[PDB]
Amino acid sequence: TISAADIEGAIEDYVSSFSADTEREEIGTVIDAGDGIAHVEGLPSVMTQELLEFPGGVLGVALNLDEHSVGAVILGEFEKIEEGQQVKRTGEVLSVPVGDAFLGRVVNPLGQPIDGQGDIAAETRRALELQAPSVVQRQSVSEPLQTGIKAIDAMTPIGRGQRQLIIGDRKTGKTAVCVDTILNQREAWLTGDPKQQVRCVYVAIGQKGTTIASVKRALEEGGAMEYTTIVAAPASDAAGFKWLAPYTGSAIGQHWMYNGKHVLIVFDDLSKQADAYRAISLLLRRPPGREAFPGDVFYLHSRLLERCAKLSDELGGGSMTGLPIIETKANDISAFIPTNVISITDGQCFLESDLFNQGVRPAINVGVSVSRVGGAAQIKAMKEVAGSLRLDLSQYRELEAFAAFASDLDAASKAQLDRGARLVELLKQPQYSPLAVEEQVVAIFLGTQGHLDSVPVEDVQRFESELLEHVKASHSDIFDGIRETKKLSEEAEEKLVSVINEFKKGFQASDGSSVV
Amino acid sequence: RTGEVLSVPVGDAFLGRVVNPLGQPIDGQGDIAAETRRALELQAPSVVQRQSVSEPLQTGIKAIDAMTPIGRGQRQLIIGDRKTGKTAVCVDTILNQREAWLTGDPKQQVRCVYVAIGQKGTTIASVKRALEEGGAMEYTTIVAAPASDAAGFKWLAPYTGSAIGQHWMYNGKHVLIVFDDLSKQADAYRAISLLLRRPPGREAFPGDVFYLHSRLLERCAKLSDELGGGSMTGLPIIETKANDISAFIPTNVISITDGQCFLESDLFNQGVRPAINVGVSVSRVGGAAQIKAMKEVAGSLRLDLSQYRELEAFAAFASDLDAASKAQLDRGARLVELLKQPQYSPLAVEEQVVAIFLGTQGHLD
Amino acid sequence: RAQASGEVAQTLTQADQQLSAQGDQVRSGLESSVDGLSAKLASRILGVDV
Amino acid sequence: AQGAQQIQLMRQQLIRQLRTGLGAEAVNKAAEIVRAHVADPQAQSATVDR
Amino acid sequence: TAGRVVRITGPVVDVEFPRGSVPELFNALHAEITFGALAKTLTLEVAQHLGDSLVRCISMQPTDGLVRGVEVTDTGASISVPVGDGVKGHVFNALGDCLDDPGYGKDFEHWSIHRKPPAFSDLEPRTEMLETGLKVVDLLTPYVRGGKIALFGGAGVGKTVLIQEMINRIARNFGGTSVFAGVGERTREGNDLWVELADANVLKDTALVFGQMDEPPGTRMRVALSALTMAEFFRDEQGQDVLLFIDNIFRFTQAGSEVSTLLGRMPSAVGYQPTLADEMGELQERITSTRGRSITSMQAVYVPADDYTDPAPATTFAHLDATTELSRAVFSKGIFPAVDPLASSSTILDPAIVGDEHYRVAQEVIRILQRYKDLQDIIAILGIDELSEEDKQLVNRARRIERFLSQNMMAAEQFTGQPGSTVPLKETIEAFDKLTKGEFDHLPEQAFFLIGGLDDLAKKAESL
Amino acid sequence: TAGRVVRITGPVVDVEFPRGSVPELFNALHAEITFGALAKTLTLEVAQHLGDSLVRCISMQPTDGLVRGVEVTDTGASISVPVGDGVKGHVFNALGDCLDDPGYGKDFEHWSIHRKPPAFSDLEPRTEMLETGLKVVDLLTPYVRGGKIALFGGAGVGKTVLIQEMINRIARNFGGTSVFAGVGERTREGNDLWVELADANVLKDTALVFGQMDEPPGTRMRVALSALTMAEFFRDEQGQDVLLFIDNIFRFTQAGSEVSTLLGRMPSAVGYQPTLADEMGELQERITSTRGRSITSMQAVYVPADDYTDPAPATTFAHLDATTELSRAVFSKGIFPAVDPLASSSTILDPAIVGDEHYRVAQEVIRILQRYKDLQDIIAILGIDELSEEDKQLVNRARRIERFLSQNMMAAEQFTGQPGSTVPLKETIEAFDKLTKGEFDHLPEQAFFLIGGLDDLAKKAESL
Amino acid sequence: TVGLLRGERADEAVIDLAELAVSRRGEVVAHVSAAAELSDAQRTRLTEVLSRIYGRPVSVQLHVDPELLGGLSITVGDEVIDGSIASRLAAAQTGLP
Repeated sequence: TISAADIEGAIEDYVSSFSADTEREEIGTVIDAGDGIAHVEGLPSVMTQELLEFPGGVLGVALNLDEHSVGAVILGEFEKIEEGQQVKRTGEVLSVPVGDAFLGRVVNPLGQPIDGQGDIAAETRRALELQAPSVVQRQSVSEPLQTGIKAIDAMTPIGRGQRQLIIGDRKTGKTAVCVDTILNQREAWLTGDPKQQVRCVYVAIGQKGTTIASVKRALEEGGAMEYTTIVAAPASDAAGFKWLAPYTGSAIGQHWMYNGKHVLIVFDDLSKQADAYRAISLLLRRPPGREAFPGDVFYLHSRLLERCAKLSDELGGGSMTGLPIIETKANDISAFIPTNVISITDGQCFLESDLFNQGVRPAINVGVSVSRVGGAAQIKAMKEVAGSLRLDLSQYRELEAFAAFASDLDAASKAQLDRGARLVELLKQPQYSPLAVEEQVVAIFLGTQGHLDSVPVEDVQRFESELLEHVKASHSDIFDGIRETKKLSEEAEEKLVSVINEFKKGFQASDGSSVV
Repeated sequence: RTGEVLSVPVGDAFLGRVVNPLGQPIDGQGDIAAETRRALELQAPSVVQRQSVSEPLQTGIKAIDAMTPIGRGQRQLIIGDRKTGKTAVCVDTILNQREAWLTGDPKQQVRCVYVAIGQKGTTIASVKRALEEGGAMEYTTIVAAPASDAAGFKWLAPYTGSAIGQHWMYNGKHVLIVFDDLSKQADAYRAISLLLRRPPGREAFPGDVFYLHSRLLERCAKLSDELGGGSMTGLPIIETKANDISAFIPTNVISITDGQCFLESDLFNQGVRPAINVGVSVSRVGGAAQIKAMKEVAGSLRLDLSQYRELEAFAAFASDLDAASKAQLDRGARLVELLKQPQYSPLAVEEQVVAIFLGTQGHLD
Repeated sequence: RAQASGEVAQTLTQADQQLSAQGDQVRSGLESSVDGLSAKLASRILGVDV
Repeated sequence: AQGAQQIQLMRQQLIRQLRTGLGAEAVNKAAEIVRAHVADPQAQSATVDR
Repeated sequence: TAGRVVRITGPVVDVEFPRGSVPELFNALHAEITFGALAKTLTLEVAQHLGDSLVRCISMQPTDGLVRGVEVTDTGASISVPVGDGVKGHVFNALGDCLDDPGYGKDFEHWSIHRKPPAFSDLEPRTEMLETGLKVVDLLTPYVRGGKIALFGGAGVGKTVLIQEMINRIARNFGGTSVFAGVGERTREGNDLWVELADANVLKDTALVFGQMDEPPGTRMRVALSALTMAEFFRDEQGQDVLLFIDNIFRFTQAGSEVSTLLGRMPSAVGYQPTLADEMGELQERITSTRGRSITSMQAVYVPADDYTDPAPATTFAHLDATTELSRAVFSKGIFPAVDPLASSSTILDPAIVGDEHYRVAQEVIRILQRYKDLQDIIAILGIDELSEEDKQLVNRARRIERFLSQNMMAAEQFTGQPGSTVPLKETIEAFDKLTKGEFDHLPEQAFFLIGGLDDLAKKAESL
Repeated sequence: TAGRVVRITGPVVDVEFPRGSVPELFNALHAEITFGALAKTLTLEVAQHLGDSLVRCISMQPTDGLVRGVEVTDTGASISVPVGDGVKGHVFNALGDCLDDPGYGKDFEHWSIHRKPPAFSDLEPRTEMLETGLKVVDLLTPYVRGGKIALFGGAGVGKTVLIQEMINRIARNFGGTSVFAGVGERTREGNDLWVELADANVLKDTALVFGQMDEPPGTRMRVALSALTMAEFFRDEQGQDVLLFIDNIFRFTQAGSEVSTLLGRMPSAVGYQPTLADEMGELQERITSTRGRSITSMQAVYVPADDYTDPAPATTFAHLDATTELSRAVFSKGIFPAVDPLASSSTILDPAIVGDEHYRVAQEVIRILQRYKDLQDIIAILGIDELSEEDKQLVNRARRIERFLSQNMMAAEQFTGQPGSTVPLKETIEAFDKLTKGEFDHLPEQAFFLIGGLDDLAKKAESL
Repeated sequence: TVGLLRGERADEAVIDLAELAVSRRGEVVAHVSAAAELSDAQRTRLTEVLSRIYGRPVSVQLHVDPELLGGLSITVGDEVIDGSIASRLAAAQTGLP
């Protein structure tokens, strides 16, 4: 229950702790304001990128320091600014409060709470512009970040310290894939060891408020809100917030990373940050480069993504993994911002809308997605079982494109075409259904080892879902053997084949037929 | 300083005269008996003062009156490439009204203003001679801002044409305005605005070029009976570079106007003169501008031409085509011949209805 | 799940009435203490034992 | 378990509402005391000396 | 305390104020034009502070006849618009002045058009389907309550009839009201609409706001925010559902780009304003549902050059949840309300958000209509006798499904005198499930036109 | 007496000096940042004189926390880097600070980074063909020992794979000393390379300079000149032959763009700096093999948006002796290394240098691929079958020649798991001569992917 | 000065003249605000502290105002001391949990 003692004790603590330092400080005045930027006179002592504050309870970033005046960009409700207002120094370089107290909170880019739930019990502050760890401090990515999407974990494994670009079109499931990845971590978070206990940050830039709320609900319903913090810059706020929202997201992350925690960052979506920086630059009257973007958008997205790494054991074995999302204008992957971010990240999972409308979900374009870290982060069972699948599917796609109008063909083409159709049918799965890796390996074994070669294409997704629940109810030693050793030993593989055959010998086909 | 904002004289004495944008007589026939003076920039008729369009503006062009009807009060855009017949369509429209003007009834007598912006002087003389040959100079006023005149006159010319027109409209006359053409209007206003160091936007136009065309065109309207039931019909012309319609001025005027007669040089060369692209030109007023005898005939015409344009590829293989559509192809080919028309020969409504009857009722087959 | 969902709503509404009744007691007791605490805050602001 | 977590969330939201309502009353009363103390120039000149 | 006009350049006006009295930005200022033929009271909106107490403004009315050094009086608030039940059945300009009867509504409560969207804690955490009671809408392209719907079409495609339909639907089924935002509308079409809604006698429940094309781009930009501020009052204070039409949201984008150019801000990709996504976001995010009440929106959206990559539509189609396209090829068959079942789309149409049976039946009807659409060429060129029997049995169903999407909609009651129908969702998803299985194939096509519900099909079949 | 900071804008800093004490261009200046955890000593490079004893500088660190009015001291020389035989083995940043051992090299001979190129009298054109054991490279673009070589292409097509392949083909066995200059590539690759060169033991024979994407444009542009200063020391003072790998040299021109717009110079072309071709020229001419010594340089070049008419790619093409050009389209086919055979070129591919038996084959291959790339427009609509026999014969072997230019590179082994392959020049010439004449036409296209040599072709074709 | 204003604002002009006048006198000026005029001994103490807070002797100008109910605020150059009791009230109001 509640008690009066806690409320009285909190007020008495505030009262007793109240004092004023009476500190001497420079006050400036606003001499110009417009459209989310303002010029300040005075402030002889202001640092570059000092966080200013304005009388409306509004902050600003001192970007340009001229001989007579300081050009400050305004963060939040610039409507409340007018000429002749006094401005004062916060005394801090551009920084956010940070700490474990952010887990389970929704905050705006400044590290103010937006959920209305309460104040934030911050541990310390971190400057946004602290340099990424140098070439000597890093280590090789060597550790799996299990996403729970069969399409991804089979062909394009994500390792801790990778940056994996989720480039796609509008309305293709990019947000659904990232929420699925954040949900999948709950099976790890319930263990106490920091080594497995991945914790997550989702930063929303320019999303609809309903879409942010829907993500907050889907993560509450999954239990992910124990360990997720949401930086929200919804489409209604000023360009300065949409510009900071990735940086503050990374700064909340880095405080845990350098402590030797594992962190996941989702940027949703990093094109709308580029558009916000285009706004702020053109209002500053800097000249545009290509596609109206200012010359330095590369130095925006690289300065951001280079923070994500795995540290060396000498610096504490922590790591941060980035999933930047990019939206592609009608699938032109040669556009400016797509190619800039593809040049930074360690690989991409291109999601193609032409497949999504056919019901291939997730719509992973297996022919263009890659992981440039590759099998170094993939558990040896998955590496052995799935490592062929990628090229076999790509050559299935070109073969299907050829054979679509071939009246008859060789038996080797027809067998490959049927295998590839069954493997594409195998890889799809429904939304919010994260599969543990001990099940993903078996689901892909069914395909690659040809145990599906009896089954008609319309039965295959049913068959795979049922068989995983069969092996979950009885013969659990398959999944225990796989998980406890990360390898599919022969003495388990024979028991698996025996369960496969025993299931096929009892399988009623959806067409009313039966097979073996 | 004179003590007044830009004004032009107005009156009936402008009929059959040629004037520069300030209402000074340019033909040298003598001084103009100016009846009254109007400011160039009075308020357009507001949404309470108007009435629905419900009276035909007989163009005398089969390919217009049967498919993209113009009602007195509409703003119809004659958008085309150069040398595709835009000037000829508008001259036909003005010539056609003589059959009405010879009747004494003010409810029928359409008066006409032709506003020439940036034409060469001999082209305005050619147009004047074309209207004299037809007798239209009894009831039409030409506002001449020829290309020799400074950018200021090109910029004012559409406004003064509208200001002369509004005096007749508010007295309960019917007026037709032709602007030939608003592309050189926009180019003059861009010249003026850039010399004044105003900020340039897309295609170097100043920010307000949509507002410049809009506050011109939205002064065309049909007034309600409380204001004398007069009306003004605008035929803005514009010229499109290489048949694009995604250039700035085309896009603005297409968004402002009520209906758009696309004229295409390809159809012009293939023999379809006037070159109305009946497959893409539309009118938002629709049947409300046509007489009942025209509705009773033209109703299926757009559908027949759409089916013909679909079938056109099968003309090479017409033996193998089913007879029930072979007839549609042969009808469509005859309707396309039926819609051709020689310049300066506008047909009265009672003759074009019979022309469309021949085709649509199959007697021509 | 539907049975446990209903039981959660009964428990959440059960706490809603309990907590609101407890808070009305708590607010009464603190009105006495707040006159004492407020006098401390005035001495902190002023620097003297008002 | 999520229902019971939300019970505790409502409990904390009530404590914060009570805590902030108390704090607002403490400052409200403290402004009365300061204005009541600052009522003669002996306190002005003592404060400027402090 | 009053300011002076110091500089004039087209629609843009700079004013100087006394040092202590500089107005807050987005305040409305009033200025006078005294010349006899052009006598006006001129409303300025504050855009920027240029220093030296100079304020950059943009005019809501033409600046012609304005003289340097005239007095400017600050109003001390943003542009404000009247709100209340007595707004319904009247026509307003963006500035809240009535056009149907001048001086009407001065006594009403006034609200600032510039106000913030809902707080994060107040948004509804899941989308709810709007059961609008139209067969084609509910089945093929379900609407989202508090969502935004794009509309495509034109004259001779029933578009004004669909507007009158949706207004009647909100008034009768949900006890709400509608607002219509003429964002840069033709004055002729605005009068045709005003007379059409008066003749239908629906205007009694609709508030009209026109920002006419005749006026400078400051007004064609602010009109959408004015209409949205009336709708926000009806949602929050009266506690009604509200349906907000916008025609046409492309002209809101364009007007914004032109104001930005007049203010001399540097233009971005293809020449839009640099704030575009926030300029739009500060409108679109404000249309939403909170505390169990909702502002639904229909938005007509022009696409320049028909490319869905241009920043104007690419921005706009980020916000909206559904897309109704009207087709002249459907309207010419006599199928009303002429919603194209293949080109229209919706994003709520998922087995997680609507029942699995609804999703299955919508996928089957789409498949059947897609097959018929692929066969229509063979039918037109070669005739039905060139088909096999297995596909001709499909076309026999497709003809009937296409007819059965038509409804006797309440807007037609003016002419037909028969009342309009409102089918429940649980009826229409049975009716199309039966109809795709062919149980009604023995009926003629005339038995399905304009029919409404399945029991009505049973009546009309026995009448014929 | 010393200067003061007066203006700060991004990484660009203006400093005022006493009337007589103005520093020369490219002098290094020091400034202090004392805020807190951000505290560091700034290095500035003087880029312009603005007049009135004021100079404008580019910062080599992030300016974050610099405050106006701090004191700046002039070091009186340009940025200096340690040079010497003791440089090999270690990792350095642009300022010559060792990353592996913070104190290391402080006591070495230091050279100024800014230097004049070698005199024209000392230049001589190199012609000796380098053999790499890659089919496409050794056939169609024979590399030049002591030349300048470059790898072009859009993002995500194979720069880093092919560069580390070339490191394995050349630097693994090269007798001379290598330098590697990481300019503005991703830091994770810098660490992967630093680990790999220790595994292969090669590290003891090479110096690495880094300047990865996190670094501000001032140092990001100067890294290339830093690493080049170490390379031209090895060339001129030790007389060794040198390998100079640079990745990615487009990031140099880009950093030059960012600093230039901050310096307030007007924009050129797609908003690059003016001087672009002068700045690129000043870097490139220093990388030349003067008479009696040699510096084999391999440069990666990014191409933004695959736009091979972008000013940066277009300006750098002038400086290069062999230009391998990659392509998205060829990558999509599953060809690797995805070299475009038609765009790519080498200056030494002539009958006098490579012999007639090489040149005639290369010309026949290019003619076949050109005729295929012309027929592509019909192939895309009608398929192969429409072509006349004289063309269909050609296209059948074109598709085979194209697929056969693929190779399983030693680098890709870490991804595919297949081992790498090296084929000698003679076996390459024989295979393509047989392919063009048709001695393999009867094999299926799929047999030709990722082979290597003719016996491996046979072995693969037997399994099918 | 008013004969040659050339574009400056008159109130800032006369304030700049007062600041030039005191600078030639070898002192500086601070603006001070308080609820009541300080005693002469109090002004000598105030000058004696400001002469240790800054190098030049700081002259004073007193702008009495009942808003700063207790204490005083000092403005000099562009730096300020927020010593008013009303600022302590605003701090204690805004600081609250």
